[PDB]
Amino acid sequence: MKVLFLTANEFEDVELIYPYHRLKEEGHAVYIASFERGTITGKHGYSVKVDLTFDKVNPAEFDALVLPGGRAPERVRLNAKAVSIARKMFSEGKPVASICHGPQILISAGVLRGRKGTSYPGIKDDMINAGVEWVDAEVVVDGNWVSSRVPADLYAWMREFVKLLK
Amino acid sequence: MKVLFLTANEFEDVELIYPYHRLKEEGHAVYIASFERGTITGKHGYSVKVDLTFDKVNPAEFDALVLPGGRAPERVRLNAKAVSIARKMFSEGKPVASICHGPQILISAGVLRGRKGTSYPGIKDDMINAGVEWVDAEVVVDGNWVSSRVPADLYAWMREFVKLLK
Amino acid sequence: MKVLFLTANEFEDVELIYPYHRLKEEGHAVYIASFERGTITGKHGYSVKVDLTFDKVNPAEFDALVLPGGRAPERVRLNAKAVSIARKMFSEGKPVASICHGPQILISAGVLRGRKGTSYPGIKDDMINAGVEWVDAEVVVDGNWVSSRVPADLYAWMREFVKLLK
Amino acid sequence: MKVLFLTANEFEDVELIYPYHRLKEEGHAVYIASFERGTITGKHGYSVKVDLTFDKVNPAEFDALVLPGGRAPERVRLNAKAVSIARKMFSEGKPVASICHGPQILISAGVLRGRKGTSYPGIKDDMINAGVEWVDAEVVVDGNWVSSRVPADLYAWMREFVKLLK
Amino acid sequence: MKVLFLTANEFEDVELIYPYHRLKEEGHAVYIASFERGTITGKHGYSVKVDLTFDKVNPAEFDALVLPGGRAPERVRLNAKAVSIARKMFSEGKPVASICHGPQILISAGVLRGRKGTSYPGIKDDMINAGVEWVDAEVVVDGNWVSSRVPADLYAWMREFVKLLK
Amino acid sequence: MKVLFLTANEFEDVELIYPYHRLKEEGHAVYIASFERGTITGKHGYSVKVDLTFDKVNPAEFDALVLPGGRAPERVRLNAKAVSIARKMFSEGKPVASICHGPQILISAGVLRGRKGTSYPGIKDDMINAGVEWVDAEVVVDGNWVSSRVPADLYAWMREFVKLLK
Repeated sequence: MKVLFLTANEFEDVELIYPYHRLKEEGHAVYIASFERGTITGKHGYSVKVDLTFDKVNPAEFDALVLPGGRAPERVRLNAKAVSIARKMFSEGKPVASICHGPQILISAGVLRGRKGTSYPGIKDDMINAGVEWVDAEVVVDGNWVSSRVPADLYAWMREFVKLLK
Repeated sequence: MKVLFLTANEFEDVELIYPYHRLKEEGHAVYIASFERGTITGKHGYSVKVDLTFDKVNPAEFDALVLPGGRAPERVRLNAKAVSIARKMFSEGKPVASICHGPQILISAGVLRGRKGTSYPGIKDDMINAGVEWVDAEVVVDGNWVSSRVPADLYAWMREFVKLLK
Repeated sequence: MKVLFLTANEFEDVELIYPYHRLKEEGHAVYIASFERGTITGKHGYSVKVDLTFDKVNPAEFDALVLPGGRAPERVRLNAKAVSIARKMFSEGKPVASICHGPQILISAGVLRGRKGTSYPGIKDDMINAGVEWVDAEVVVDGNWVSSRVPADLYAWMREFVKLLK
Repeated sequence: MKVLFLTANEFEDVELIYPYHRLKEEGHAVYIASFERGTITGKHGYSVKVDLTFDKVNPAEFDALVLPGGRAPERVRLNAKAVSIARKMFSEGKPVASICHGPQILISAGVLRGRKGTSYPGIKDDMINAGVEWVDAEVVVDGNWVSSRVPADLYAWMREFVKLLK
Repeated sequence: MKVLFLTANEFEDVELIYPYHRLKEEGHAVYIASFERGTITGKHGYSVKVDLTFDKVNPAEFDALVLPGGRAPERVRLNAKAVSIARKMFSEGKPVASICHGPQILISAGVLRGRKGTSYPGIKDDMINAGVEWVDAEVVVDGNWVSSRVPADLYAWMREFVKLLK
Repeated sequence: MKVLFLTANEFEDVELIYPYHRLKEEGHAVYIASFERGTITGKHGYSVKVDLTFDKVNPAEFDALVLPGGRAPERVRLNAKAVSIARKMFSEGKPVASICHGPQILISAGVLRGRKGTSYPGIKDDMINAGVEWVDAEVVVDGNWVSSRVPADLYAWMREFVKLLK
């Protein structure tokens, strides 16, 4: 499968790097999309190369979506093209994985009312106001939506997600 | 007047320090409340002393409330006592000043339905979902609630808040 | 009024940002002058844009002068044009505000003989040797010269300087 | 299985965190051993809790061994007990994964003569002088010994190691 | 000889470490005095152990004095016991080496009027107001006083100083 | 004499700066060689200018060689030209000083079999496997080869090296 990541500077480093490698283990192709080509740098100083910009993404060409956390989702969610990608892929029923602040992008896409999931506890009230049935669990599977809360949850986050790509 | 600040580590430094001194200039008493007595440190490394904890605050004893930004509001808003302080003071009509991520504490208080205000743009969708009529202005006055967006609005933010304390 | 700031990289961040906004509140125009156009960054990482260089400043065009601290005054004071600006404005009776290491620029201007003021305590011996009657107070007003010591004096520093601009 | 990590301060953060979670996903128990109980911190600032000290480790009680990289291996390899843990588990045929600087501990254990593997290229000449047949590949499997070079190899590293624990 | 250093946190690292080792090469005993026992840390993060506090120094027991730069001299020069040590040793004619901001301590001792020397150029006007004949040179020898300006001067600074201890 | 340094980014700052100045004191010329012209930066933030790149170095034109430590030796030792510079000067009997990780370049040059010396203890087993008789001492002199372990050894390191250039 082709797996797309939406992110930017100040991503939470391990929430990007862990799924990136865990999905390559399975043989999937992984793509990093951001505002500009070049490199982006995490909160803790790991740098990754950007594969394409939001403007060049055709959502039809990707099979699954990963939304890491950090401070990056508060900037990505103000980009109409990035929010449009997540709206389309989530509403088409493609697998979507989010963790920590990552679902702020789905809040802004307007796709979450009635869905069941989790997030960083610091934004649970915002999830609830977007209509989420919010659950305090290390991983929640709701149809195509796999969500987790914090870096401690990584093992469970990707355990469930990889099942949906098989 | 006795002006109370609700904050914690990783406050945005100038959004705490600027209103602290601007209000001291007017002769008001300023108190920093947080989780624990001691010092708290800002995103940029400035330190300040905590006057009292959230448990020891009696909202009746204070006349106004200031909610600086940074990352601290996402922690504060998870503390039931801190949120109750903000609920009582805001709903009793006492003047409340908020900037950048500050109003996340008011979202969790449940007091923003049908009110008008602003915030850091990265959380404008969460403000709208809480019931806020969201405005892109350097300062917004809506009764007792004075709201601003970013550090560049500091001059206008306190210009309007100072008037409500006369 | 047109208020001029003389500064450079490694300014003490709140000693620039606090008077910048406090004076904007009053409706004054504030200009940052430095060695080169662009941005300058403070000790704690805040950045601000340079409005004009020292070479393009005509002291006749400005009404007041602010000299923040940090490590920048030790560089500024070596620039003959920056020192000449401070000499002319201070000796023409225009209001001048200085804090922490700020008055090092006035020492090099040669205009402090027999004047009364304060500074960061770590340079009080250099103030005395320049001819200053040195006072340990949160703010000192001596004609046109308003002087303070450390960031904890900000509220009193601008309280007194604002009066001279009315 | 019970999986043991030998490490210390200044480990390469993702070379510890990634196998940690990848092996919890399979249901294995994971134990971090270092010099002292408490927490250790990686080169990039992530912190993990130490489960037991080197002195308390009985190699017989553990089924597999992971040696992450960073600078920590140059300090671990000076601790005679830690080197004997590695020596015992490796020579008993138990699965051992090493990456980047990790195999420096195995050099010091004296168990690599005639074996085949890789490492951070910066220490390849030291691997060769310890008797290793050194290969430039993203992962090498030599019996019980799974070796990789750098953080970009993580996906392949644990892909092969996980097979040996089934 | 017994060589005494007066310093504190935020010394310029190489201006302390270079003379420390250069003087041990010759067989002299070197002692670090500061406010408190324990360790002090330079601007660039090197740490050194403090041998004794200002309170325990008997100036008669030391043969020569070294004053490194950094931000530390602005704190040391406010300590009456530290300034007293430098006053006594310099006025008794013992060898004294200073660099960069180091002579701020001698300014405060009141021993420099009529002497010839150099400093960091940023404080040359303060040297002049203390009565120094100020010279722009990599090293100046004036009787017992060897002075230099910046880290680039280290080689010449200690070349001349070691001659005075022979 | 003309003295050559082989190094790169992330050198141990004082292991380069101290021999640099100590050898200028004697009147020797000193040249920094690295991968690219411009500046390189040490682990602690000090910057030095690169005089020439490895490709332009003719070993015949230089009389002595210094190998500082840090992480830079693990990158320099992968550059075939830099290793051949070290190999040529060392085997021609020219004076060579190494400290901490520095001798990793000499391991890769193949010139240490049967020689006597020291290093950072963290790589002593690698020195032993390269054929060195490894000694725990602050300085070792083996013909043209002066070796030390750590920054605390600087005084002794250059004390012995300076003798070989007279």
